[PDB]
Amino acid sequence: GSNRLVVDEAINDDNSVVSLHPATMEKLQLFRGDTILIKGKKRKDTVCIALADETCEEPKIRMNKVVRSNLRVRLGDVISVHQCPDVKYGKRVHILPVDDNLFDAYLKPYFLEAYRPVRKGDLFLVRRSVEFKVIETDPAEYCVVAPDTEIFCE
Repeated sequence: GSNRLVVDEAINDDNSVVSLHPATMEKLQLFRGDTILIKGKKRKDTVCIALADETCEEPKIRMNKVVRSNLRVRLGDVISVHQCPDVKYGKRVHILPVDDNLFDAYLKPYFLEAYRPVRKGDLFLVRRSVEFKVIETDPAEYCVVAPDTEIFCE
């Protein structure tokens, strides 16, 4: 059908997850847990994991604040989504602590077996809680974090 969706508040705060009514999912030929590149404003864009959600309105998409900012979109704006099958797991992900191993007393937990999707330039949070700017990825665009991925930053 249409690939444009009206932004809405998320109940789940996982910075890697957006939610879509299950009709919307199937109209876009998405499966639970797939990876979609959602296009935002100022030509920003991110990769997320798509969960189905009966509480989400069809012409909408539930996404948390960390995503919103990464897409620079307010509650009530209009994103577009895309199938992103070309993604593979990662090798070198560089993560600069924005606010300025104890580095990995926050970061290793957040990525442990989580298999989270990363895009060059994202900002994200880990619960005290810290923000992190992925300033380097191995495919230079987007990559997932397998248990053999290198988080070679403080």
